[PDB]
Amino acid sequence: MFLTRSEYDRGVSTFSPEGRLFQVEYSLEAIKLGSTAIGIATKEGVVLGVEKRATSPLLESDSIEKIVEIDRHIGCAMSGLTADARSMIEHARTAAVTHNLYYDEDINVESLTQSVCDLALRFGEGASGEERLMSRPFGVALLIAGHDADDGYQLFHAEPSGTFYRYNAKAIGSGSEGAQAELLNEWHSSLTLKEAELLVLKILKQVMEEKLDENNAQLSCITKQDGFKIYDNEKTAELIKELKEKEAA
Amino acid sequence: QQPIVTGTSVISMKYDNGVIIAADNLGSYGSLLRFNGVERLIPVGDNTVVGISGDISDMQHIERLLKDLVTENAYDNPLADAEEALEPSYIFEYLATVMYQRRSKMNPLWNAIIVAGVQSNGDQFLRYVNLLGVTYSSPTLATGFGAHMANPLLRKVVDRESDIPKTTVQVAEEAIVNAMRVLYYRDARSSRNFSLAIIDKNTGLTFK
Amino acid sequence: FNPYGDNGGTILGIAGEDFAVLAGDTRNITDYSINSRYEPKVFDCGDNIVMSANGFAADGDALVKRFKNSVKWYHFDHNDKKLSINSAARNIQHLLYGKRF
Amino acid sequence: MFRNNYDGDTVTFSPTGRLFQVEYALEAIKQGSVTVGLRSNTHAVLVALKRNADELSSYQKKIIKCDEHMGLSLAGLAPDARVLSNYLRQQCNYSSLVFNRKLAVERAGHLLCDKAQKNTQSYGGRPYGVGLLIIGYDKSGAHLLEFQPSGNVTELYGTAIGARSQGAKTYLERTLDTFIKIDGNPDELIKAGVEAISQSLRDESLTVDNLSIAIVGKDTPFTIYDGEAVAKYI
Amino acid sequence: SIGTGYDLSNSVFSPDGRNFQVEYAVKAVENGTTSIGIKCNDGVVFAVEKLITSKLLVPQKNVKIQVVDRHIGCVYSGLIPDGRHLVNRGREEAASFKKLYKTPIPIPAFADRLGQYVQAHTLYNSVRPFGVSTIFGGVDKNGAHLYMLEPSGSYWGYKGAATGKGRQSAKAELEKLVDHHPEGLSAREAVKQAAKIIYLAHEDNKEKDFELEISWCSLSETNGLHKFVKGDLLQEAIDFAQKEIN
Amino acid sequence: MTDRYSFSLTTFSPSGKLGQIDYALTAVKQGVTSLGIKATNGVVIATEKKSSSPLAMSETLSKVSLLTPDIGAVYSGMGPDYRVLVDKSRKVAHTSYKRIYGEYPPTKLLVSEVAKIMQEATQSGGVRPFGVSLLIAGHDEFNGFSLYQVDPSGSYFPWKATAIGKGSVAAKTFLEKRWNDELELEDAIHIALLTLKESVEGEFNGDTIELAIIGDENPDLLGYTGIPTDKGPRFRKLTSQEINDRLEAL
Amino acid sequence: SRRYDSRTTIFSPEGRLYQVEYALESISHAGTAIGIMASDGIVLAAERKVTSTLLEQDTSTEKLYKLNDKIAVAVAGLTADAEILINTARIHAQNYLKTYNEDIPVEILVRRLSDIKQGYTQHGGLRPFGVSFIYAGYDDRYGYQLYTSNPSGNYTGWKAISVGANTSAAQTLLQMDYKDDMKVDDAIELALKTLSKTTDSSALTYDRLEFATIRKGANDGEVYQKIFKPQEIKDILVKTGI
Amino acid sequence: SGAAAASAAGYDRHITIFSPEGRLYQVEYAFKATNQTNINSLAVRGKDCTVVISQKKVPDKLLDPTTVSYIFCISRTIGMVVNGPIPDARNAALRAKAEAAEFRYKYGYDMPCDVLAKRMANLSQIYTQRAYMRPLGVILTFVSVDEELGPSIYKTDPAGYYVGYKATATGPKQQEITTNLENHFKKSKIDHINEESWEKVVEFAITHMIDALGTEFSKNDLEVGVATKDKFFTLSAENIEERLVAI
Amino acid sequence: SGYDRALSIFSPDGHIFQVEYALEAVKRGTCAVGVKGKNCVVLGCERRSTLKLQDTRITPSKVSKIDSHVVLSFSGLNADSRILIEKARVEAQSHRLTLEDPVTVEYLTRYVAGVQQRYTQSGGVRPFGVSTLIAGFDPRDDEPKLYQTEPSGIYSSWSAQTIGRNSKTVREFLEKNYDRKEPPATVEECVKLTVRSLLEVVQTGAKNIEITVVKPDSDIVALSSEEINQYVTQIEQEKQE
Repeated sequence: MFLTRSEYDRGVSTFSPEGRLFQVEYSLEAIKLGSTAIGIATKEGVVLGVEKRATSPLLESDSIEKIVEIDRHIGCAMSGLTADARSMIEHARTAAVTHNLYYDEDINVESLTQSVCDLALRFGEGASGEERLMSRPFGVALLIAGHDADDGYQLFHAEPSGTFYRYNAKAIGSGSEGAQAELLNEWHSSLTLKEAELLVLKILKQVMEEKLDENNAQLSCITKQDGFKIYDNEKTAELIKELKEKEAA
Repeated sequence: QQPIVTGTSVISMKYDNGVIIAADNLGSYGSLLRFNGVERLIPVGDNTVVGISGDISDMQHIERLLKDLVTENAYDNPLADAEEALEPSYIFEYLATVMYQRRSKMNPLWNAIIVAGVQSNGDQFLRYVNLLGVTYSSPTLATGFGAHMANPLLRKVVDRESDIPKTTVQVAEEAIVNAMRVLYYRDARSSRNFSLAIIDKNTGLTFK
Repeated sequence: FNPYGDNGGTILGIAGEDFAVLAGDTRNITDYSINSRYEPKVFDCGDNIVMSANGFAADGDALVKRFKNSVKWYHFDHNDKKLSINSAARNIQHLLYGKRF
Repeated sequence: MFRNNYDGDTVTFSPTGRLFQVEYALEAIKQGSVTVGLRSNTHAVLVALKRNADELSSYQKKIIKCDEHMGLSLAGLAPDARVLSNYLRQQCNYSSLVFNRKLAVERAGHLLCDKAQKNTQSYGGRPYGVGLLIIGYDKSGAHLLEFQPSGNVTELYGTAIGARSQGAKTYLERTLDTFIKIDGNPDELIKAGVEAISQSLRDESLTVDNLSIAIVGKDTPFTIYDGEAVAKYI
Repeated sequence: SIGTGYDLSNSVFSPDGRNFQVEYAVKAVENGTTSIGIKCNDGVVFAVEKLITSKLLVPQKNVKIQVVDRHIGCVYSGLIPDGRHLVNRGREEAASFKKLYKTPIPIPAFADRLGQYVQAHTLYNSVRPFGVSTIFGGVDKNGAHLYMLEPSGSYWGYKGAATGKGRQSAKAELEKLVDHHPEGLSAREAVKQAAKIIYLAHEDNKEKDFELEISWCSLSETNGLHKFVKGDLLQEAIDFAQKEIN
Repeated sequence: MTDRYSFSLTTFSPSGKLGQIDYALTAVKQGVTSLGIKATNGVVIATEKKSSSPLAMSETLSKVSLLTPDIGAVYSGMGPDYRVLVDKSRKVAHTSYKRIYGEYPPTKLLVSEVAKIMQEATQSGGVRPFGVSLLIAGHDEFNGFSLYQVDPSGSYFPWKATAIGKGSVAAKTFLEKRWNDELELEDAIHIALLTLKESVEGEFNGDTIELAIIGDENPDLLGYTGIPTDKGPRFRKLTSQEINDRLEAL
Repeated sequence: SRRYDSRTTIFSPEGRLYQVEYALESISHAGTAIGIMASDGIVLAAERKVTSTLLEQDTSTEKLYKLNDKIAVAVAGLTADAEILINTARIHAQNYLKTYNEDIPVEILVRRLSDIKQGYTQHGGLRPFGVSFIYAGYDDRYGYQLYTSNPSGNYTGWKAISVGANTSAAQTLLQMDYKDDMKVDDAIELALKTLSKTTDSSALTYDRLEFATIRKGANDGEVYQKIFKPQEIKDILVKTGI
Repeated sequence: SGAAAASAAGYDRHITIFSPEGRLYQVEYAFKATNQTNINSLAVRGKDCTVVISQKKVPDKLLDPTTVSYIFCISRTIGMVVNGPIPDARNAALRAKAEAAEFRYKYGYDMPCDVLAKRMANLSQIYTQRAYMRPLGVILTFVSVDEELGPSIYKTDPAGYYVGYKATATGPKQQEITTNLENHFKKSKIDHINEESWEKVVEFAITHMIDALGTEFSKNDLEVGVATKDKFFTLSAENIEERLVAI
Repeated sequence: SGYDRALSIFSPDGHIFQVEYALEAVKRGTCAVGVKGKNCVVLGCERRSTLKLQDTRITPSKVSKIDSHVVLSFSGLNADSRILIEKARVEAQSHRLTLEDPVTVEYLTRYVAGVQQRYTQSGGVRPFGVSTLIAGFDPRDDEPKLYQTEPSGIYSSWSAQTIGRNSKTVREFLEKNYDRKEPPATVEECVKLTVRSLLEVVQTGAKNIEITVVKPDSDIVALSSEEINQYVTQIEQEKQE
């Protein structure tokens, strides 16, 4: 039988005889579009990093916010369908704040990641017998870089399908497959913070169409002491020229 | 609410091999004494009883569902004659949390519920709850004037936790039956009648 | 009609410097009537916490039973996290403030 | 080798009575991992196996607790196991509030044979493409089960789910005389499951990270063993 | 497959006044085990082939009878859960016949609160019918009763019933008895006389071993309630049966 | 060949036309003949009874039916979509108008309260319309006598002398060959049965026909003699014998 | 192509909703309706398709209508869906007066009543109205007015329009002889000429038509919804020498 | 050509779709269900006593024939007999039996068969407007002995048509029967039938559904009803043994 | 194909289509433009006047004002335009009620957007064939601001934009003539940058233009047709060449 994918494709709630339903597997293909992202974790500091897809020379590129704050000790990224993000994160923070009421403490990081993943699952029944709120499972594949006392510095990969993972060095989006092999072979368990910011500003170079500058990229780094901050342009340009001064020698 | 057909007191006590509880058989309308054929004791299984006071309109409402509770236990558990049956703690919490969720709704049941029986291991059980849902336990209990008159008495037989296995059945039945005498001697609404229930962790149960 | 009355009790509990305790009576009374002689009032609520409800009895137990049940949902969700006291400072602010009227 | 209709909703029948989207659900297990369970007169256990994405990536939850006299081990579509656990976490908690009793395990599967049938009748919804086991020691002895999306449950002395399994069940068809008499000695029962699962592999070698165990007993609560606390059995 | 258009849905009518989705459910009962119920001079006895797929299954505790409130029983042959969905409506309404009328529900008035429910599924469109055909009877004030339920919504009063794949067989051995014994069997030979049948009805499936189950309700031996069996009663009935056919 | 803009209603076709209404108006033209024409001092409403079998009492069901004393009706087409209509038409006099104005309504405001009972069922799928038609006919005291048609679309063309059903144009061809401006009722009544002798087959007697009138008050039908102003009904169904003489006068 | 015609929320790749445009040919079946804006009083007009002899075409105005003593309408489209949104308009104007105690302006309800016809070209399995209008009003802010509302929800203010059938010429004939002063009685003698010269028949009777007039023309200023009866169009009709 | 463009171009699976012939077909396909039993009832009037008869087949021996019946005592003074499958007869029977009641709770007397055929038929229309429910594949008869009208028969079909016959039959075999009493009435010109006793009128109606039916009948293959003032009920088996002795 | 009907369902690529098909409907509609300097923000829109009977005092003006300190333009189809404004200005006015500080513009555009990202969630509802441009300052601040909405439910900040018909000509015209790090610094210059941005595509008409500007102190103004003819014609001198 050859008409297994041709007909069982479009309705969400149709098992195909191979066991699988497709309209979720296509949602996974969405975030393969968009602009890439990286997350590296450390005993000393978590770090992210993105491109920006310079589209026109007159836009004000502080606006498209592939990276956000979500709480004082958590921060996100996303390499997917845009508008379906701002329906996500205005829930995800809302738990962390709500949690600061019902329990008066900086929430853990995974529980937040479990509240999201119990939201995209609303093309169906959620955990507590809920019914439905949508029919368009959406591509906003996240990276939740955070800190909490039990287990230190973490990141995750939260996908629409619900299931997630505690990756240590991830890279999602269009430049993944060329990267996630490159980060496969250059992740010790004993790196620094700044032995990573330069790294993630080397893979990003080779993988992206244009050349690398401050304008077409940025990054962030939380810390248990300072918090989520999105670095500055002239600060980033410090690291870029620093790299070249390391390459030639 | 405010009741009309209100019952009267009951009595309990624990002992070495089991417990004893009993009531009288009476239905009031005020000072009048209309009905005297009723009971106050609704057995459940072969280990457990429940005494009732208060509004007899509601005592009919308790017995209607306890018989159904055990019934809906038997559904799909062939094992549930021997060990997966209704011991009392499987019950009393149903007659407790019903009530707190029936008080806060503000249409309560003006009964005063006593429960007696034995677990499967063999140990004593006894507990109590009024309409407001409060709960407690001790080796001997009563209701209404029975607790203002006869509870002090029976505690002379059973002071506290120590002297429980310093006791037997023949001495036990021969105390409350003398407390029965008091209420028929002085209590306003009592009646000469009686209705007894004993339990034994070995011989089981019997009745009036 | 009156939905709640009185049952008695009188409690107290102290912190040291590297310890603490909690004390509570062990009698229940209706209206100068010994309703019972020994019925406890104070419970290890898991994660080495002790609490007590002195006053009306039923409410003083149903409140607890929601706290013994909140504490475990805190473990099932958040992966066996030990629940500090600061949490229960304002968690219990909510269980009660859900009944202000 | 041609199109068929009647295979587009759980509402409709075949021209013979085969509901299809259930016959396609429980094929889904065959591309989820393995996990097995065992019984005795005094102890239950189950063994699992993990799968990852890349060696950086963390491994995937395969046992989850529900209450201290129960558990489960899934094999299939996880989002439709996150649910069912959070359905019987409630029921097992419902009872303790209202009856102060321990729940009978065989009136938990009966509560899952229902919920997996409501979705099966009516338009909307899916058949929960999962297959999961149950364990526990209530008063009626040890227990084990084996759930399917159709609704049908069974109890038995220990089984396996998932792809590359039948090498196990052929083992457990042998030793049924043995691993049920095994009483008061957990640490050799558990060494059967780990032995069983190794029959049904394709050059994996059974690392510590790949594996996860649960156990109960006479007085032993539902406690799981993953990671460096598991290398005993290798 | 007379109509390729009039089968994709329910709530339709063919040109021949038919709806075929019911006529396909019935072919899901046929792919199910055998189950029977005999009527007797005092009560009834039920039975079933309980197949076993492996050696690993625990005996006598993957039961298949479902006991309604103490005086009527129900046995299935087909898709089990749609069944167990159905008693779990019959086990609740009968209460709602009790708390208004205080009598245990009779048997007929228990049927029309099923046989009228099932018929509801076979007239809407957003649902599926039931793939069962459950037998049920018991005892009441006015004697015994026994019925068949069938996914078309029909039910009729039977002295003997049999479904599953052993239909054409057990519809013979239940014709013989009702010629020998018009006077009403007693409730201590029908039982062993049931075991004779399921061991005869197995022979469509001589491949695989199995297990036998019985449940029985009559006034004399039980005082008017529903109950399983145990002990010498069924063991002899086993010993009775496989004897006679060897 | 089909059209793929006709299996449903909310779909426009390139000629800016809708699907099922055009066929409902054919469901009536296949139906029996019924009519009603007009006069100076009254209105007549007629049709026949094509009794299916001989054993069906053709009296236990009335094509014609009263809505108010001054207003009566008749259909042509489907039946069950008539007695389900009127039972929710006459009410609306007693619900929307009467109780907040004291008195029964005019003849056209009744129609507006029918035709939206007719148009509620042509705006959402999951509803076949009413495959019928109507000829409402009545009277009131500022605009006078009247006649009105009501199609399933919700439109209500008025008229003077008209018929509907299969035998329509043969009749409408005949009316103006016989219709006038100053005609009187008992002159306008034998017309409206010799109109019906052509569109018929077989028997033509009181037990295969029934019709109505409108006129001056019929207080003998009223019942409560003693009031000066409550002049009673204005609508009366002519019995068999009251018809069955006129034919022999013809 | 894969045919995008079946719901009014489908958006063909070129960006165009087909099932709205269809309505805008469901209007050509209608009966013409004209209104010219004078300097001292608007005129409206109309024409009917079905004019058989034995039906009372004397009192029954089917197209021309009122909304209050200031505003009038002339419809062109389906008739089942005119009562629905001309009672609503009446019910809107009063429920403005009732709670601001001054009269309704035109630009409000035309703005409103057209958004209603947009609330159906967007959501649900609903249909868009097959309707158009020719409003005719007065108000302090601008005085005399003319307006128009498609079956989409889009409206525009004008000086002289025909809707319905054969507007192509009836605009063309109109726009090349409409002076800009056009005293009211000189407007009527234009509107008939358009209908006289655009129609299909040759009779252009008194029964087929109705044309009304708004008039401020009285002393002690106020408005007058003058509708004309059959007896005086005849005076209009003989006077021209048809 | 008749249903060729029907069976191909839809029009046979939605209820609420007309054909360009005007015909909707689903309800016109319901009637094929009425004959799915090969069963054939009857009804006739009296001076004050009404009767209805039905076969009661001889299937496999295992049935309990006390319960197989298509005669349902609805209320007092009322009764009904169906033509169609059993399950689609109950839901009509029960929607009625809880409808005569509330009337008597809300209007102070018992409904006639007039209204009871106008009410239940005012519903089967509705279910051919909406998609609530497939129209019940039946055609059902009512009976009564009213105070103001005397005996009365009525009839109802899945569209909503209802007329009160004088006498009628139904099933696969109407033409044979119906002629064997249509010709009978033109003899005497009596809408009713003579033989005052509800007894003697049965034996009239039996024998006409023997000669024109096609075979001979025992006591078991039949089940019969009757309506008399204050009552409605069913019957015994001797009424035929006291026929053939006379002949 | 099959995947190009609805909103609920995806391609086997990831693309969701209907949203992409709305933006084709934008481009069947008249232009618009928005420029900002430092003391000024502006807006333009090429109208039509192609009919003579139509009265011109109520000319179809793309512009709408949400509050005193905010303006708007649009594109696409106008049956929907009246809606978003009629919910937008409601929301600005139900903000200062609830807060007594008017809208940060970034609060507004997240409600014009928000009403588009609800009408792209569920079948049974249609998107908006529309695409806006916002222009207005905050209260008590000078920073000139400008966003655009889009039926996908997204929005971005822009120093200069042109949408509607033939925008793919006007953008690159503005990629030269602008420079982010030296904006125009006078309310004349943005207009001249803005007018000659229309003159590529507008058949050298001058009756076919509308300009409306905005400044602090709750300032807005529409300009005069005779104030354009001298902002028009003086350019033509400057291409005497």
